[PDB]
Amino acid sequence: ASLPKAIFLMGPTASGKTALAIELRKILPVELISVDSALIYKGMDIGTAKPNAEELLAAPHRLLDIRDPSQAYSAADFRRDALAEMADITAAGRIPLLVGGTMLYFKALLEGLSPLPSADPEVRARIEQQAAEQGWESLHRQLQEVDPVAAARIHPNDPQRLSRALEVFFISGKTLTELTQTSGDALPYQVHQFAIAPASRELLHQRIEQRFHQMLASGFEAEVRALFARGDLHTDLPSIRCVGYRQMWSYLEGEISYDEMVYRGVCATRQLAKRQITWLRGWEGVHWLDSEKPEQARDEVLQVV
Amino acid sequence: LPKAIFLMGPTASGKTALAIELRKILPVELISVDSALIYKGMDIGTAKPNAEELLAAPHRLLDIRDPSQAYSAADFRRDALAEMADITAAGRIPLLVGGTMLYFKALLEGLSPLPSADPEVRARIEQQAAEQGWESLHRQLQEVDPVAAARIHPNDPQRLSRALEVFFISGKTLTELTQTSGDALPYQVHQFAIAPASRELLHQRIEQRFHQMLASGFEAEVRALFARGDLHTDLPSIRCVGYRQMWSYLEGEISYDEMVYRGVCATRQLAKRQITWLRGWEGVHWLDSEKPEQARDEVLQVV
RNA sequence: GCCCGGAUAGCUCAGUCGGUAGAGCAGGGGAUUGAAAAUCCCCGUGUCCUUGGUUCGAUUCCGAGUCUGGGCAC
RNA sequence: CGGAUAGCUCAGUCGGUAGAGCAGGGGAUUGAAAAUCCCCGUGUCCUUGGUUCGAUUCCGAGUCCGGGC
Ligand SMILES: [Ca+2]
Ligand SMILES: [Ca+2]
Ligand SMILES: [Ca+2]
Ligand SMILES: [Ca+2]
Ligand SMILES: [Ca+2]
Ligand SMILES: [Ca+2]
Ligand SMILES: [Ca+2]
Ligand SMILES: [Ca+2]
Ligand SMILES: [Ca+2]
Ligand SMILES: [Ca+2]
Ligand SMILES: [Ca+2]
Ligand SMILES: [Ca+2]
Ligand SMILES: [Ca+2]
Ligand SMILES: [Ca+2]
Ligand SMILES: [Ca+2]
Ligand SMILES: [Ca+2]
Ligand SMILES: [Ca+2]
Ligand SMILES: [Ca+2]
Ligand SMILES: [Ca+2]
Ligand SMILES: [Ca+2]
Ligand SMILES: [Ca+2]
Ligand SMILES: [Ca+2]
Repeated sequence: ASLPKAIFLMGPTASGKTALAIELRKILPVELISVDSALIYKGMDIGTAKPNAEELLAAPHRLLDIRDPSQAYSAADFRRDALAEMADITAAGRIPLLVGGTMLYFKALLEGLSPLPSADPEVRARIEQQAAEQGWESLHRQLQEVDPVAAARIHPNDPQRLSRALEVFFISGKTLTELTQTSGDALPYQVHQFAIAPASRELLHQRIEQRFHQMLASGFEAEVRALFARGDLHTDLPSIRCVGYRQMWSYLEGEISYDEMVYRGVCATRQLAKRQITWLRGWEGVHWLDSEKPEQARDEVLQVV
Repeated sequence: LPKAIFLMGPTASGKTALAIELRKILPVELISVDSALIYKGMDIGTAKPNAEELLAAPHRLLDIRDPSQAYSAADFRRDALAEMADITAAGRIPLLVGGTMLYFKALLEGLSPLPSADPEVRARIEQQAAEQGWESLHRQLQEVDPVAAARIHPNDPQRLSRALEVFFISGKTLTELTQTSGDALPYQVHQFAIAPASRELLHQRIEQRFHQMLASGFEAEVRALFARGDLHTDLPSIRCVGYRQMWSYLEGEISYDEMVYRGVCATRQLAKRQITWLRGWEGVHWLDSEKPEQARDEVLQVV
């Protein structure tokens, strides 16, 4: 049984992932899938570094523009959509090339996800209510009583995972620990994994500052103003929490100056890149490609496949 | 001589913030000194104190005029005097707060008795000037009043028109009439200027405050005024900062990004002229905007 | 020119009743199970502007100098 | 094929260190004042070589742009 093959092209923001995948498209029989939590949103184009129409004509990207910014996506939704796209592409005699910087998604796809309940807004509101009356420390104390192992790993000041560990208990009566000893299904594909990134760190920062000011001149403020104008989007939504968009949101709310927006936008982008690189340093199977050398990058992929 | 307080400062200075904190300590009644806050239904764009601030502190001379009605420094003078007389006859001290320095000037020093606007006579001067240019009218003024001709520049249509208007209605020239004076205040006044530490900080708070009001439904407000059908660019209300730019946006003359840019610029420039007024103002005590604690304390002492 | 204030970490600034210092932000490392561009954890780095006076000891109090921001004067 | 000069859009130096609008700064202010006016400039002329007493300018070469196959 020959396991079908796929390629992961990962990397930080401003690393030229999109550039290289579109070049790979010309010489390898591949179909591209976006692995990015922000490129999935309609009308969020400039700030997300979405490939434009002409780039999509030459190299179609699946899993772009499948959500309105008011709606939320998940590692799980990605996994289900990604698996289903990977079966079509394979059934057409092609090789799925998955490209993006959203590393939890790659991980969810590669090693599985344990089956668990999905979000419950009502249960989430309840927990948020109690945090506001008694602090998150009371909630972490509750988790100590029901799920000691989850309590130890999850820090008292991590609202997101604290809410998540309790939620799973409230919905099903079983603890997060209990459910996650059932393991995720591994990806039934032979996968070649690459991570392309700038030679050094000083240079990663330089390209990020450049790519931010590039966006500003591309009409980024206008894009975010349209979103801002709708009236039904708010900073608790994943899309508005995106890098660039969140700081521009403060700006449009009159909470910071233009220069403070610019400062905090770039910083958030550097902070993104840094966390993407952390994932990649601990990742297993990675072939490293040099961002500032796209020609060798292309040839290195070719001769590893 | 009964006493009074001037609290003067540029836009985005925390005037109202301080006024409401003074109202808790000294026995005092606020009077708004502002060419724009007089107008009904112009609330967001003008930085009008909200209905909550108005409950803590009553402000007089707010929302006394429909936007189709021109106010004037003389109308302010009459109303402020009449209101000071109530506050004084009621045991309290008038605290006039705001950023319209000509209005403060007229009140303290007095205006000389002249004729008011005659719109027909203004119609003829604006008609003559379109046919014969603004130099010929200036020439006309030099022939009959040399002194104002030397002071009023040929490219200043408002003051030139006014100088000629005073003569056309009266027969007496502006110089002749401005020889009689005010009518200064019969009050012992304590004058305060409240401004930020630096010009960069003032600019930055101005940008911020303008985006604040956009996000609070400023365009909807101006849409309502635009809805009416009787208001136009020659009215004092629609020439206000923010409102005038939003007016061009609503006429389809400029984009939204352009409206925002010109609005911020127009508000920076307003603030600049406001502190030009205050620099050199006699007897004024300066206060820092960013130090509200130290601010309040200096006022309490001086009085 | 005169008067007032500021000067301390890569940035904003707190503080040291005179015993040579710490917050946020930036930067570094790490965690990561249906919000992940999210949410968290851990770690840095000082001629305390210069100089003189008082002092056992001064970044701190005092004087002077320099740079910066205001006001006043033109 | 083109463009790179002020915070922004740009003009200009027949080779001798540069203006225009806008922004910005200073000023005036007598019934429209959030109005109406007046005054002032903001400089590694992208980098590097060549030619030159002198190059931002002329001529190469680099780099970034925006356009044409
Ligand atoms: Ca003055
Ligand atoms: Ca003066
Ligand atoms: Ca230093
Ligand atoms: Ca500093
Ligand atoms: Ca300090
Ligand atoms: Ca001590
Ligand atoms: Ca940090
Ligand atoms: Ca000594
Ligand atoms: Ca010393
Ligand atoms: Ca000292
Ligand atoms: Ca100064
Ligand atoms: Ca330019
Ligand atoms: Ca040119
Ligand atoms: Ca010449
Ligand atoms: Ca010049
Ligand atoms: Ca100007
Ligand atoms: Ca006068
Ligand atoms: Ca100069
Ligand atoms: Ca040269
Ligand atoms: Ca050249
Ligand atoms: Ca091209
Ligand atoms: Ca073409």
